[PDB]
Amino acid sequence: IIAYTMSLGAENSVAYSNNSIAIPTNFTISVTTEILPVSMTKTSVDCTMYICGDSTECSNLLLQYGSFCTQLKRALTGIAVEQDKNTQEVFAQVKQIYKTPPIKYFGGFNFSQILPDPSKPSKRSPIEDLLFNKVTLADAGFIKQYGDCLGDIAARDLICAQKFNGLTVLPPLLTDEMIAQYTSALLAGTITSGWTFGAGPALQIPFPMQMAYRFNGIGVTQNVLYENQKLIANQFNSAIGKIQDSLSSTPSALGKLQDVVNHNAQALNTLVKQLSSKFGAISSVLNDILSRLDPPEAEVQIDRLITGRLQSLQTYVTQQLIRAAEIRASANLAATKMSECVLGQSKR
Amino acid sequence: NFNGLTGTGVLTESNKKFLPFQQFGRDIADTTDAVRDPQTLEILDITPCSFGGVSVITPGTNTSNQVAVLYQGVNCTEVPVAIHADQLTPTWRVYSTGSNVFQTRAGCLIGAEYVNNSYECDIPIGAGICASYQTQTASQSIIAYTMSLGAENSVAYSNNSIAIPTNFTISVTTEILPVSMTKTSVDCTMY
Amino acid sequence: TPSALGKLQDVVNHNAQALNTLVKQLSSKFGAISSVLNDILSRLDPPEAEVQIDRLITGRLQSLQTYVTQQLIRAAEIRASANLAATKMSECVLGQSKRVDFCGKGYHLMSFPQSAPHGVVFLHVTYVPAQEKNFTTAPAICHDGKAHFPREGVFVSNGTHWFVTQRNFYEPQIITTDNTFVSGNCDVVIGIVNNTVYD
Amino acid sequence: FRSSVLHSTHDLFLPFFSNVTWFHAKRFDNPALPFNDGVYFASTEKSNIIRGWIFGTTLDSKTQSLLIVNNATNVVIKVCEFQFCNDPFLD
Amino acid sequence: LDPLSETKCTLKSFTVEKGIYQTSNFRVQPTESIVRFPNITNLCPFHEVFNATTFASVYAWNRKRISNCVADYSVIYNFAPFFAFKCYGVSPTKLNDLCF
Repeated sequence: IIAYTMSLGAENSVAYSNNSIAIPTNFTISVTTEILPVSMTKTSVDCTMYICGDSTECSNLLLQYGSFCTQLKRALTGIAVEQDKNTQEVFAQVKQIYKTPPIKYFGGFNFSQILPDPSKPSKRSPIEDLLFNKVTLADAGFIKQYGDCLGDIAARDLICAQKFNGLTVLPPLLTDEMIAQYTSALLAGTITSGWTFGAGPALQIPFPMQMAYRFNGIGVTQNVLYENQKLIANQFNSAIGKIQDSLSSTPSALGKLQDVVNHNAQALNTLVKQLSSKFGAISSVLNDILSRLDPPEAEVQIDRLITGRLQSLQTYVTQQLIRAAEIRASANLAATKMSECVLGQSKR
Repeated sequence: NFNGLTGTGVLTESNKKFLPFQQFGRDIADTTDAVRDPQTLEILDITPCSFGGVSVITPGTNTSNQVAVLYQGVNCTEVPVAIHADQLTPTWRVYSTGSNVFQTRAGCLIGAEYVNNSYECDIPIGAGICASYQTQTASQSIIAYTMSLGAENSVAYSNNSIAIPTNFTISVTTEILPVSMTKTSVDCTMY
Repeated sequence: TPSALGKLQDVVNHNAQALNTLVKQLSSKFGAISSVLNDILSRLDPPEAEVQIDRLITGRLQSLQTYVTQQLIRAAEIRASANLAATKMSECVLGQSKRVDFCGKGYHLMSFPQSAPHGVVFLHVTYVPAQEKNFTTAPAICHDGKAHFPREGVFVSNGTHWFVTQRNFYEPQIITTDNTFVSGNCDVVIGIVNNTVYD
Repeated sequence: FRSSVLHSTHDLFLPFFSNVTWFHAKRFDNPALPFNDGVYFASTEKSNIIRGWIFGTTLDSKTQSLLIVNNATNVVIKVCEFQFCNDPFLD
Repeated sequence: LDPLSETKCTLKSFTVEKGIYQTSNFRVQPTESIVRFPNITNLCPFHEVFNATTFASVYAWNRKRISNCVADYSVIYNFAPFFAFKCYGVSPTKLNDLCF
């Protein structure tokens, strides 16, 4: 291990002159990838199951604190409906599900890597297959059989351990199939009508002329594209190939989407572990305290444990609200970027 | 109640290999989920009983009073209710039959009739399934269905065809965004 | 439709609900024998009533801190919404923005702001075409052995004659020398067709 | 009982890569080793040489002493005022 | 009575809008029987410590190991009135329902 000063970049000097200008003679079609989180994991917390754990003497003093459980439940439902609204505003921006025409000569451009391929289920492109296979969801919120938790607990099955204490993950509203259908409809719209379907009715237009107008938007004449159409198509195909190769080779491309669910799972795990804490009491199990000490004396320990668990739940809810605000900001940015880059040509 | 450890659990008789000096086993949360019987040398795990959240899909009160019951994370073909007057009573209401049960990936829903038609999502439930109070079943009740993503459209793409509008329509849209909120002050010694 | 200002209604509804629950938290018994401090002071001695007073103070401080945290989160959300609304005002009312789906759906022409309590209402006037028609197009025109490209429009054909018109409107015109430009021969274009050009 | 978990504990253990003393006794007249809050004994003999240990403060009749002896069929553990000699051994 | 009244009590209102609008409750299956399994041993020799003529010295206090017995502490209450019966880890009425 060696220490060094960070390099700000390669040293460059522009040959500035009052009568010299630089004009390129060729170009290169480059494609970049940008990943932004849209939604997070929707989780619900049970008050009496996490604080008491099916105890008869318990849950009688917890009701004396007020509506803390009701406030936490309302906050969790608000987070859930907020994530659902974010998903709806990000993926359901259009109302017409446009179908892609049969694969023909699209001016030399090959969209087979992005168009949905019916050879595999869920009707999504191989790029989306790789993107779904890279990120490993800890809990998708789907239904789990009761027999899956009984026995074979040697594996890292923390989902059962967290569900046994009232911590469960709710499934999202829009499934992956609907998201893939929305993506395919948006792709078909943007390849068959350009930016006309976003502002109104879908106006069919050939892809060569569409790309010629795209180049005219930035300041490139249509004849340059009409004389180098095959070159542009080959460069686009090579760029798509390089992008898919980098996505299949580099596993650190979806790092943000991985860290989101990693932080969610870590928060769930530490919230489960907080039950093993001894908030000034003689033990962490309420049944042991009830069986050892008398109720008049065990009430102090029960109150201490209830206060500690309520503080832990409030900290968890505060962290979940901060993460939900960050995810809402990210989803709004992603929806704006979608509407400005896919549904039209932005000069930003 | 083996050695003073009371609670609620179901014995499963797993294949855990306990040592002679070990009788109790705790999980990450220090909850004893496996114990050794004092009399018999067999191993018995302590697993919690049926647990899960229940949501009640409620339509407009001014419209009707018929509501549905949803059991999140529960399978319809395993335990729909499975109580007879001598079980838990947090919700003293039992819906046994009536061709209203339906299995979803989010849980078991009771009180809705699943139809093959697709409409707009009215009441969000989960797993792309939503409910609505339709009056085309004529009687009216709550039905469950898959949300409709939109009208199916196909663009007549061609290498030599283009669409150019001949007229236009001036449309005006409304957009409301919050700007400010209520400014409130709290007194410490008075509260 | 009364559900147009639902967001502005829910803001003050959540504020009132938070105020109501913060008031109701005073009736809570945070481990004490009563929720009234005067009753505890009149029933128990100060050395014993101090524990109940401390418990009530801790409970009320926790409730106040939760309320303040929720108010700060709501204030951050309202600040984000107000910044977005101010940017939208400055970009749609004070000028013409080319951002798609920002100043409403469609080609934004102009906007009109409206005053609202704890909010703002924008009237986005957009350009929405209708009753479109299909036409036959061509990338270029080859008349004098040279390719003629549209300067600012698009070549169309009604079936037998070729014309030039714009995108957002159908205004067919004769192909002349001032409406097109020559660039290269006719062998670089793929779907170029032969048509006469007026001089 | 724990399985497939990572448990943290703080107690008297043997540090890893710690310099331990290896005795080959052979030579008699070896003073008693100190008991620094726990001792780690290990041996690989197969002739039943080491079959007991002693514990105490001064190893005499003035203070108490722990006598642990392991026989071929039983074990005897007694706490008494044993007068340990300079070189205690079993005959 | 019915889910409608339950969600009304949850929302603390007589009118409920369209949709779930809240989480009703959580299902928790209760117990139906009891399973007790103590050990099977002989009566504990509590007379060796209580019904004794003379104890030992203070510096030579004798420690009596107790194991493999049914500790019935109810026989101690009928003795002479004790000066101070204070337990620092449990309640004096909970010894009979616990193991050691």
